[PDB]
Amino acid sequence: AFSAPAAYLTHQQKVLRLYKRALRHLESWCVHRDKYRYFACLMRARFDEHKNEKDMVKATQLLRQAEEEFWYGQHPQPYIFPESPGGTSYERYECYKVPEWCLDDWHPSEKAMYPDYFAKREQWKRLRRESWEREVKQLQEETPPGGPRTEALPPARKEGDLPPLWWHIVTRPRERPM
Amino acid sequence: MNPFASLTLTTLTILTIPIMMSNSNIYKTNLYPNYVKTTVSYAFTLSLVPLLMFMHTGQEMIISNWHWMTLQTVELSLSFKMDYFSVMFIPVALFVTWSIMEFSMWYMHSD
Amino acid sequence: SFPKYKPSRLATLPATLDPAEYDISPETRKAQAERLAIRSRLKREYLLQYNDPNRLGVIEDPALIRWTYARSANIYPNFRPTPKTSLLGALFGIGPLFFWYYVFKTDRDKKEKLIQEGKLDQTFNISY
Amino acid sequence: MLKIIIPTTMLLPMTWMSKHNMIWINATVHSLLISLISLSLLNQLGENSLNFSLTFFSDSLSAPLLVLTTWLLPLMLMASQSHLSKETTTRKKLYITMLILLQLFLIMTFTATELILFYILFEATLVPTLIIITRWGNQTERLNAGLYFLFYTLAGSLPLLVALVYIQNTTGSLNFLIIHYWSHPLSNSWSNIFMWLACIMAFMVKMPLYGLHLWLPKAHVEAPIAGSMVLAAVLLKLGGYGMMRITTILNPLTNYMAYPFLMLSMWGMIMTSSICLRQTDLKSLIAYSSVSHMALVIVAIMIQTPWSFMGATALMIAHGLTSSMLFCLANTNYERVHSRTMILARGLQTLLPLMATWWLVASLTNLALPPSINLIGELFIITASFSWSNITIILMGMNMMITALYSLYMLITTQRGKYTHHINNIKPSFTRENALMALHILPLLLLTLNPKMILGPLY
Amino acid sequence: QQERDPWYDWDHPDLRLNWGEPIHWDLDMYIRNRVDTSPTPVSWNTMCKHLFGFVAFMLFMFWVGEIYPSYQPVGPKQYPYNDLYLERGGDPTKEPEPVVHYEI
Amino acid sequence: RHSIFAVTHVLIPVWIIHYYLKYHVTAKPYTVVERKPRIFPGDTILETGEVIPLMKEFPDQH
Amino acid sequence: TLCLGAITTLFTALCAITQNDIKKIVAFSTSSQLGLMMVTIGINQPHLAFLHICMHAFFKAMLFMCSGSIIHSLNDEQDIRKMGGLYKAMPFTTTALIIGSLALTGMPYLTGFYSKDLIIEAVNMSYTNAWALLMTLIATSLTAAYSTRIIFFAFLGKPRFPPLVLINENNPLLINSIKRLLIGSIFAGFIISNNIPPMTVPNTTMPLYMKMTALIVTIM
Amino acid sequence: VHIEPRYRQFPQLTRSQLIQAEFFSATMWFWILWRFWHDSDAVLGHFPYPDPSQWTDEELGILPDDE
Amino acid sequence: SDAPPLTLEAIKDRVLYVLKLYDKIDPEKLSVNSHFMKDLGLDSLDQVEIIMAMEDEFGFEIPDIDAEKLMCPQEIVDYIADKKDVYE
Amino acid sequence: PDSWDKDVYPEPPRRTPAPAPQTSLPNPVTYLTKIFDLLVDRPVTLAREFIEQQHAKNRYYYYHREFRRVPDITECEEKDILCMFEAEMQWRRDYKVDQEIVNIIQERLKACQQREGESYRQNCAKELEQFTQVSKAFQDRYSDLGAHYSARKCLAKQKQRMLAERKAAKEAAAA
Amino acid sequence: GAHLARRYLGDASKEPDPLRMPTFPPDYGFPERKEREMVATQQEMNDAQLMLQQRDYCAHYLIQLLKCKRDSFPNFLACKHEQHDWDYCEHLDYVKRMKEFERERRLLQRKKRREQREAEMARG
Ligand SMILES: CCCCCCCC/C=C/CCCCCCCC(=O)OC[C@H](COP(=O)(O)OCCN)OC(=O)CCCCCCC/C=C/CCCCCCCC
Ligand SMILES: CCCCCCCC/C=C\CCCCCCCC(=O)O[C@H](COC(=O)CCCCCCC/C=C/CCCCCCCC)COP(=O)(O)OCCN
Ligand SMILES: CCCCCCCCCCCC(=O)SCCNC(=O)CCNC(=O)[C@H](O)C(C)(C)COP(=O)(O)O
Repeated sequence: AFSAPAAYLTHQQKVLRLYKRALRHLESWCVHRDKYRYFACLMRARFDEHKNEKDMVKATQLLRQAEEEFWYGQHPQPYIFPESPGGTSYERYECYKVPEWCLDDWHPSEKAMYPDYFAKREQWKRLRRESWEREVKQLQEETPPGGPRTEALPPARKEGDLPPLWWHIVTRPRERPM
Repeated sequence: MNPFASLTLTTLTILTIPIMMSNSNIYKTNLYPNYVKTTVSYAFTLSLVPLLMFMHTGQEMIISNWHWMTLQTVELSLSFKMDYFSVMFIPVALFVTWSIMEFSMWYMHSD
Repeated sequence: SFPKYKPSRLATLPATLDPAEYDISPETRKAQAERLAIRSRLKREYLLQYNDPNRLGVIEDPALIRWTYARSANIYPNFRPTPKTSLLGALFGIGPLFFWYYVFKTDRDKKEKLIQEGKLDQTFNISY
Repeated sequence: MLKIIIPTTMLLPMTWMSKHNMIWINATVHSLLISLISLSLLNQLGENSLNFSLTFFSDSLSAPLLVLTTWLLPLMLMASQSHLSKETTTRKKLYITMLILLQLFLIMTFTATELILFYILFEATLVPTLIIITRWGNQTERLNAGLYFLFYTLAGSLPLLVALVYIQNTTGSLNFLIIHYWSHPLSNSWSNIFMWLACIMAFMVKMPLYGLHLWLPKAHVEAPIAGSMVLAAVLLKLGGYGMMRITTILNPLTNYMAYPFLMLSMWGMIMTSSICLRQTDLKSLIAYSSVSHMALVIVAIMIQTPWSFMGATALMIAHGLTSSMLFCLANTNYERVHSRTMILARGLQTLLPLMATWWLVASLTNLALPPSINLIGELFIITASFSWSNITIILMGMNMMITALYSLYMLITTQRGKYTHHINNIKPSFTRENALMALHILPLLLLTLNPKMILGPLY
Repeated sequence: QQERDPWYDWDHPDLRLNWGEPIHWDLDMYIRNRVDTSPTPVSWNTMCKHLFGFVAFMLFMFWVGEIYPSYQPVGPKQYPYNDLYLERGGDPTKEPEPVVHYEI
Repeated sequence: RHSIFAVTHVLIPVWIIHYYLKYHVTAKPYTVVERKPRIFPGDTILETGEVIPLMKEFPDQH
Repeated sequence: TLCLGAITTLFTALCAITQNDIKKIVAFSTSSQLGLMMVTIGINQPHLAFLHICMHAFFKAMLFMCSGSIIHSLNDEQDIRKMGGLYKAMPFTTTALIIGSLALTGMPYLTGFYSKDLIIEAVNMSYTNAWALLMTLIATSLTAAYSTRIIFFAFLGKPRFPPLVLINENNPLLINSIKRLLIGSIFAGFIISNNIPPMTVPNTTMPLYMKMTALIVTIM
Repeated sequence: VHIEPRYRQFPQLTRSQLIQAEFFSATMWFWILWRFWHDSDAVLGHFPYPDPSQWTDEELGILPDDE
Repeated sequence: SDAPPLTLEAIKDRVLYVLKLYDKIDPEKLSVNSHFMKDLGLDSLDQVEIIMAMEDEFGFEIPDIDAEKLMCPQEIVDYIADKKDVYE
Repeated sequence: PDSWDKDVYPEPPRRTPAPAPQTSLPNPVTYLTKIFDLLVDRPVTLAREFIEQQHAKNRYYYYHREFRRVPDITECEEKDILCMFEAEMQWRRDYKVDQEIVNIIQERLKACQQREGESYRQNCAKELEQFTQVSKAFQDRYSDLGAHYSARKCLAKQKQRMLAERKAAKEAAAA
Repeated sequence: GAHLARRYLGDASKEPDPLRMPTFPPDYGFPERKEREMVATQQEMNDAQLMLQQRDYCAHYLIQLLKCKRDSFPNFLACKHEQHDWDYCEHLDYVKRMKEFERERRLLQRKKRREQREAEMARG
């Protein structure tokens, strides 16, 4: 989720993704640890048995056959990590996430409590306000005339620059906000 | 005057007091869950009495206490039935609810 | 070797089971590069306004405006009376009305005929 | 009943003689006082109506409608003053004048003893509404909406006038008391059939009846907030009141005649409830919900039984309150984000909790949760329809499902989920908006506490 | 919207949409609170046969068991006072047909 | 301070409920209806003082 | 009503035995129990159905409570495939779940016995649909099946949870609540049965094999 | 009662929880045994189920296949 | 209470602990900055297995696109710390 | 109590059995009812005595309004508006009184059903018969008039029923 | 069960019909039969409010049991004898119903066999 995707996946990338999916579903089928280790080592041997194929056409055919076998033999109810996109606690703590700009709307009575926090917040806001134009200029200079091909962004290169478009990545609410 | 009716009505009546207090300076403190659990436990131990009365003499009642509205021939009134089913189910549900709220005290601590 | 999977409307075909993604061409790679370039340009345009310190309000999305306008106000200008449109309109806007009319009329005729003969068991039927 | 009519005509010069920064205060205070005065009309008899004079009378059917109108005026005053802040003083006074004239016309309409005076006032209610929509609406389609609001009405009401005068040449009177006491049956002839249609179709288009409802989404979406409130709360109930009044002369022709309108109403409630499930605009959903409820009321009036009439009265009052509350709720978000798209602003329960509580209560009352008067009216109508024919429980039943769906759908789309990231101008709710919601919602439950006051004359 | 990549950084995470991209005509039906078209482990038209077969088989077997009921090898239960004629609805002025039961 | 909860949450509501039932609800017919107490052979009635006879000399299937 | 209850209890019991979420298993269990109550109502035994409702409340609430205890201990993990040996790590939860499972399967003289056994023997001795009887028997076998599934996958064997062990059930609120529901699930059936007037006519003449059918299918 | 994590070791246990668990399992089993001893007929039945084949024709009042 | 406030030192210790239990990497020669492909000489499948081992250790899953770029333990601990909001 | 007439709302003489203890154990119900008496019934009674003492020092009366009998709709000319008005109001009053009579009979029926317990199917035959007769009379009088009912429509319905009955009797006599 | 197999797989005519029973006169095979007596009066059963289904021929034991339970209220383990007598009466009633079922079965068998044998005799 953190990295900019590419225009396509390469053959090795699809191979590795299939390897990971097969291992995870085999673990879902083989609940106990020793049985899973046995069958995972068997799968790894089966997987690197065709590791040295110089013919790419046969390599893609083998990949296609492997994917067909995976789809036939997949677990209908595979294990999902609780916070993963399919887990039982995936978006559980989203309702507790509040954006930072809401703090601007607090009553001065509410801001009377926590004075040091709001002083630090003012420092951060000043930093962002000062850095914005330099970020825009750096993005303008680095980018090609046609436009940006990928979603990757450049880092800060100068003496006191901040990486462009940093405010909404740095000021993420939290993973467990409340 | 046959405390069966009074106790059966009080059991259901006292369950609403925390709902009315939900706008006081107890709904903002950390003592509200314990207050609600204590109320439910008190309701259960109070409801135990009509069950004993029914188990003794088989006493059953209907209480049509409030007349809500009347159509031309159909009269609609706030009426409660205290036969075997009601007096046998109320204590069981109150007991289970008391246990479950005491459990939720620990389970939902970080909410 | 294994029993095959047949896609449907509500159960679509997986990407890994798609034969178009296994027989690829340099034209396909160029198309993917162009799609990524378009997406990256849109993402940069959005992020420039998202992170603007001086921006207060909502970031207007032309795609959402186009979607709502097409779903609401662009429908009648693009309507033509065709045999398909006429048949579907007549069916879906006429058939249910007469179906329900026939059902209700038959039911009430039966009830009235039964009442006339005096055999309906209308005892205690005070409220209507 | 001049003790209520004169204070509104006095509201007029008070508004036009007020200081530039005190118009809203004076209008709100004295509208509330007028509502308190009008509360005395609820003391009704059991046999006949309160016949004040030769011109005005109060029945058990019209008193709750009068109270609803006089109560709605301060709510519209409170709702309007937010979006009219930059307006000049003269135009603000003109807007308040339009609202006052509308309330005066409605008050005089709901108590006229003659049918022709009722017609004149029920048609005079058109002008202020059209002016409000076409002048203080926001977008460009408002003009078109105004046209749809106008001719759709007049095409239905011009024949009625003809019928009305014809009746007075035959019976010699249009006084509702004399009409009721000297009632005669209608024969089965083509002339009588067309008299029935002329007497009925104006009220049908006012409800509106399904197939004749195309003016309503336009008018209720393009109008300002006060216009929407008055259009959904009271102006739709004119058709129901007029139909309940005029059905006394149409028997027994009504049994044969009603069938197409009954089938249209039932299939149309189904269709409009289904339409509410796929709507990208928040105001259009509320408009179509209003159409569904009014179709239920049409069925209730058409089957012509005492239980059906009580259900119609209760449902009309309940729908007025609920629809006004829902329109105000939507307008709060619209004023925040300047858009009516429903998926634009999401997860508002995180940012506005009490506003989400108001949304929940309004959505609960829309789906007729017992023992609210919404459910009382709906259940009485359903029971009457079941007595009419046991198969109706199918269609009504389906409605009871679909309604709930879209109602909760609306809530789930607006309040739950995660907030939109780039919308950073959701200011905290004002005291005015919360007070508007509370003044909408509390009378509903208070009425539930005593339901015989809104059950009509058949009680 | 369920088949969109959940591990991508969408502009709208809950809707899984990006700012500026074209929106499907039926987005509000596919919002993933609603109709889902994700690939299934078992083929469509194969789930249909299994579900329909189960339902039809259960209905047929219930009918069969209704026309071949189960019971104990006993005679009808007997009641003292003319099958409790006065208890099951009274009618105390008709002198019904007497129901007599004998020891065995 | 120790047992104040049992007074404001049990005793006062039961006082109000008992007063309302005894002096307002009962003041109308058929508001509180109780099914008749069970009567068995050999029992004595409080009001009349009548006794109920025994039961037809059991055959004593000992 | 009888046919609907029979198909419901069989279908839900058959769905329960292959689930891997513990909450899903308990939900399918209570759905199958509701189907059984529907069957009981279908044979004209309303008081038996009410008694079964009262018995079922205790141990069903306690089973869900123990499942929640396990979930909280193992960092909000609900899949039984990542629960190892909790028989020794969670003693009180283990005994509470064992007692609840034994009561759900109608072990004699526990709370679930005094209703489920009577329901089964009343279904066996009535003029009823044959398919409904067969489905009731298969469902009451599958009940023991999925109780076995829960116990085997959650409490026996070797650990399958992440290595940062945070198991701690030493909290007075949890212990007190579970112990109260435990006392209920142990004694309520006998206490309630002996303290209620006879509202049914008992079955006192029954073949020996038909008397023990519930126990036989449960052990099978 | 303060219990700390272990990181790949068996968790810490307090004597009270083992005591309570063993006591509750013990009273469950004691109740089962005691109830079976005192109410055995609730499981094994009370009255003998008769076999109709051993019922005489005279008792059932059937004529000897002649009348 | 709930799980302790996980720190960077704990993350590094657990990551290294998982790494020295891999039979193909010797413990002594392994350092925090060791590149998986250059110094230890592992291929891509070994990296995938390492990522799954990390996921099992910390109880959450790392997407493949992010997992491919992690090539030394320091990157692993940095990703874990950023994911779980760890600053101390 | 004497709040209502005991002939309009009758009740059986209320036989109740005497306590017959057969155990050396105490009776928890008796102890609990003694505590309930001493702790609830006495303070409530004292409050009621105080309230009644205050009520007695200020005693005033309200009366039942008496309505005379005016000519019915049958003695009214076709267009005589005033006689029609009086007849219509009298008919509405009689309709309300008939509704209340049906309500009283239904209250009797419900009280009988609850009172007789398991024997209601036999012990409440008289109440069911009374309700059947009253309901038949009310249905003959007022059913199917619909909304916008009046005394004229009731009279038309009665005339139609009388004509049908006369025709049936005349035809049956000729049999 | 065996009766279900004998009827469903077995000839239908030989097996008795549970809904239509008995089909022979009560005094067919018996020279004389005593009328079964009832101990509890209708008034006693009405006062006891037993049930419409519990008012069988074993109602007197049920009345005794209910009285014993009411009298010995706090000791809910004191009414064991009366419960046993009521259960024994119910068991005797069920045994008599089984007797009636078997009577109908063997009467049907003997009657049909005798009729077939007489028809065969008269057919030759
Ligand atoms: C009697 C009249 C009505 C009878 C029912 C007719 C069919 C009604 C169809 C309603 C359509 C409503 C569509 C709009 C609702 C919004 C869409 C929606 O609900 O989304 C589907 C949503 C997502 O599915 P999940 O599996 O939970 O996935 C979550 C994990 N990703 O799930 C649902 O809510 C679907 C619910 C649809 C139920 C329709 C089927 C019911 C059929 C009932 C027939 C049986 C009758 C009972 C007989 C009993 C004996 C008397
Ligand atoms: C946005 C939709 C609104 C449009 C709806 C408008 C349609 C309303 C229905 C038509 C009303 C016309 C009737 C006018 C008043 C009739 C009063 C009357 O009783 O006159 C009859 C006569 O009836 C008529 O003359 C009516 C004839 C109709 C002429 C105008 C036709 C208008 C269109 C007719 C079809 C429309 C059907 C309804 C609209 C359907 C929705 C599109 C008796 O007169 P006598 O001559 O004395 O008869 C007794 C001695 N011989
Ligand atoms: C549990 C149910 C589902 C499981 C069933 C799954 C069945 C699939 C098993 C068979 C899969 C195969 O062997 S498919 C065999 C595919 N053959 C090739 O890819 C040949 C070319 N090899 C390379 O490109 C690299 O060596 C590479 C291998 C990518 C490594 O890259 P690195 O070294 O740089 O990390």
